[PDB]
Amino acid sequence: VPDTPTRLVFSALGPTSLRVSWQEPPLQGYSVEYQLLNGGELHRLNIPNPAQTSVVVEDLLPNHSYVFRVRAQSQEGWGREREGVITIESQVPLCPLPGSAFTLSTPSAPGPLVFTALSPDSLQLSWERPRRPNGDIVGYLVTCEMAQGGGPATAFRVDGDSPESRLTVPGLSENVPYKFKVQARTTEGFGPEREGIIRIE
Amino acid sequence: SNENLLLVHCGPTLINSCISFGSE
Repeated sequence: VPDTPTRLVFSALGPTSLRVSWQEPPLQGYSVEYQLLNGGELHRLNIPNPAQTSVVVEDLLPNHSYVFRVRAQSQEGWGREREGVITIESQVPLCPLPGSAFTLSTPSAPGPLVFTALSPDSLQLSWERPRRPNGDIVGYLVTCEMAQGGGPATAFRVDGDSPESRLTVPGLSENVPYKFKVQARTTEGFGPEREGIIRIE
Repeated sequence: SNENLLLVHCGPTLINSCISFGSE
């Protein structure tokens, strides 16, 4: 049977909609199933072309937890699913970024990324502790790399389990977009990654 | 790709970030 998708990625597009994307290591296509974590009716999207690995889901309820499951299908049958639980949080003093009124959350991921540009070549990144880590938190791995590819990544190890964690990142070329990734290291392993791209102006 | 512009001296800025399960 088809392999399990190797990656499942979520991006909030608004308070009630998100993009779900996945990666597979021929196929008829994929199924994307989602439902409220507690008792909701099951919604299944059949994706007919193996080359389409993303879909937009709309009409989600704000501040409600949803479970998403993605599987591939072939002639030999359905493969195993990759699963993620996601909430889009929004209101019922920070720099008003477009899309700041809503954030994605999952229990084991670091909180939303908050960036402070300290100078043309330096910034500080901060994030809230995962609300429900799998095991106790030992620290965080933070990676920084040029978003347009090419160069190497820089990996910072942030030790400890503070309610809020912070990292100052120096040596950033001016006006260059950088991709940041944050994930918790726990006694059970690595949690989900939170990723975003910034550019210091 | 989505790039979030940061302004020096605007202070803490919440950006939109993706959550990924698994490995890239």
